[PDB]
Amino acid sequence: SAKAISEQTGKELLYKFICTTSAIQNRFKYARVTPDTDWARLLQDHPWLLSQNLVVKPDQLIKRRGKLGLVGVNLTLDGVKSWLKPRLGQEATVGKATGFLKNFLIEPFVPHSQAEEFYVCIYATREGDYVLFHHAQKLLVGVDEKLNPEDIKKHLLVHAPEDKKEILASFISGLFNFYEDLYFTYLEINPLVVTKDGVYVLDLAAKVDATADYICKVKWGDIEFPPPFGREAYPEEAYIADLDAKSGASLKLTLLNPKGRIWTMVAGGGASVVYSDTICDLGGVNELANYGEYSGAPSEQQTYDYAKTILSLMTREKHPDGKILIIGGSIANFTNVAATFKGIVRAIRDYQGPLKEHEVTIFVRRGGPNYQEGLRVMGEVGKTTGIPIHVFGTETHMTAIVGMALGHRPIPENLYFQ
Amino acid sequence: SKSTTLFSRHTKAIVWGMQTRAVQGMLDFDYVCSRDEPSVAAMVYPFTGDHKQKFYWGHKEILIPVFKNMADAMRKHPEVDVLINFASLRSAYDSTMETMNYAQIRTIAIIAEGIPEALTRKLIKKADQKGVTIIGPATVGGIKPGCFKIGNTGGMLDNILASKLYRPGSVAYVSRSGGMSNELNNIISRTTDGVYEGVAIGGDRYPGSTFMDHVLRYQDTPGVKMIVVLGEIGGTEEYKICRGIKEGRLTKPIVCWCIGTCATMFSSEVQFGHAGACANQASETAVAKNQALKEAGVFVPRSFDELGEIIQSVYEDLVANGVI
Ligand SMILES: O=C(O)C[C@@](O)(C(=O)O)[C@H](O)C(=O)O
Repeated sequence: SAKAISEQTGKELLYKFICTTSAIQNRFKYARVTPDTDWARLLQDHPWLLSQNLVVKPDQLIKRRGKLGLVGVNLTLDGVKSWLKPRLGQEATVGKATGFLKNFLIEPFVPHSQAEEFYVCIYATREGDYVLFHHAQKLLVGVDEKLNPEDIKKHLLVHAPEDKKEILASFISGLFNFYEDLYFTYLEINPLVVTKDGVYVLDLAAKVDATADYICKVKWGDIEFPPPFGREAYPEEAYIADLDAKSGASLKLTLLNPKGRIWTMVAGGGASVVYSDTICDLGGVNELANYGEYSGAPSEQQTYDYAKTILSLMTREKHPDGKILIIGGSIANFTNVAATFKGIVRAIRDYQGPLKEHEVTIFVRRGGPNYQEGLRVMGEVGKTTGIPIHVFGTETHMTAIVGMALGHRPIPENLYFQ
Repeated sequence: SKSTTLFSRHTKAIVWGMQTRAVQGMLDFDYVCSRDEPSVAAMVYPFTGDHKQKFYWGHKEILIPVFKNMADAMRKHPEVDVLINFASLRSAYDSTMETMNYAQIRTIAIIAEGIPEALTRKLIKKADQKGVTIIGPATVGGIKPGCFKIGNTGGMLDNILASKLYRPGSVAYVSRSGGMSNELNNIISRTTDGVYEGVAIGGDRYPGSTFMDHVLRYQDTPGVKMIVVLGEIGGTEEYKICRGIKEGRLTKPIVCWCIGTCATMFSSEVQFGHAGACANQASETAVAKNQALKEAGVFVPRSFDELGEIIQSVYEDLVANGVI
């Protein structure tokens, strides 16, 4: 899927790889600030921080930073430090997401008039890439079309100041070629500045198609895909992501609330979402700990490694009301339910101690190849460990176990194993 | 849209990849469907030399040829008009583009997950030029009872039999999820006279064929009397159903549910398992699509839990009026 990158990552790639007749100014003149920043060492690396006034802003996948008052403009370095003191490390809510402001970017202030400010955006659709320009003009570039400077002048630069058409057209042509060569799906510059001295990229947001790593890794290098603002990145998520990378099968894990008492381990991209929907319809959104799925016939070892991650994560801190695990799915097409449930069952064995300390109750519903044996080993692991496990098959509606696990409906023992 | 009919009980396919379990599963289906012949004419696998692979047609051992080069398989099996592509994500683009140099191929299934969206757009552009229907990428495929099943879709014989997938009923469906397509096989078999045809379009941002591509095929297929759609958060494709109904193009009853209602309740953005399952605007949420479809005349259940109930009610109403 498409994943946003930081402004800093995008600018590094842009400054390294863009080919334009234009003279782009302030190349690589940015500095990253975190709560761990050593300011003397920062200044040693970036002496230009003293050479003119500055702009400071977060670089954390926050959009509309200007309209949020999150851009400090035309500040001395002392001004930036003062601007950062009540912001660096603070909670911030943006829209409805809440996270900590922890990563900031400092860049030179470029004095310019409003008539030297331009807007450029490229974004992918089914029918090709739309290029937007504003000083609004928009052009669909079809899948096999080039975007030459003369096409830009013709279709987009009708209203641009005459003395800036050549440099704008050259920049936007190079920008579009960079967009394609590095597998971007979204690239916005708000604003692009053009003064007598050349072109300045004051702002950038972008997404790249992360599935193109095997094509682009040489150019992308060790590219970072931060979590969206409002979530943290966890190492368990990166472990599963690395497993996912190693196989045709799909393994996905996203932590929503690590202290939540409702955990899922559901097969299928579709079913995982339906189970998650049902949990939230029944009032459990604040206790849902995770979204994820496995699918595409993973091996027993893959499922074990996935499962042991989950089981580790739900036995970190106790919760007064105990915890529930929802092991669900559709009637699978070809995922081997016995091989995969054996992997889960082996993880449950290794964690039976913690799982009993944390008062875990497990609900199972699954059909598919060899599902009857998968359901049996689940039943057997419950009896042999003491862990309550309620096991259902094809004759139970897929999501009924959610209502059971949250107390909205009684457990129908007359349906076990069917 | 393109061809109304993709498969029949005479469909012959080439399978790209060494997928003996999926092929044998197709043959088991073909057998209980009372097809004259296996649906797989040949396989293509460049990591091996030309050879022949043993399969079973009922209890009888048969041989299906495996070709190192696509050109040999195409030349030797001109009856083939379907290719099912199990190539890894790394080479699915090149093998699919190559398939589309062969005019005999009218339908391609692309199985692999993880194909870059820009490569899929170019596959879509070539398929649209040539009139080739692409199912996928990132899909188990689909199933047309009595006729043909794509790869692993529908699983083994016990499930083909339990879900009545060996003869068509009157209900067609299209889903973004393969696993859920098999759950729909089950639900529909229990509530109606069964599936007439089902397609899983895959979870990528740009499916080779969309909901509306297949919904239109279903509108135009006499044996189809009602249509079920399992949508999902992300993109705007389901609004084309609303439009089709408003225009009077879609007249058969349509039952639809979009999954991903939970995302409206999360404080932060969540990418779900399908590459396309992420809303970039308010209109792309499942809550918004579900409300729009309901207002447009689509039969929309209160939640997934009530999908079976509304399917059966629509089905029973159609029986009552003599349509089924
Ligand atoms: O295991 C599941 O529930 C999903 C799936 O792997 C299956 O076997 O049905 C599905 O075909 C897919 O390929 O994602």
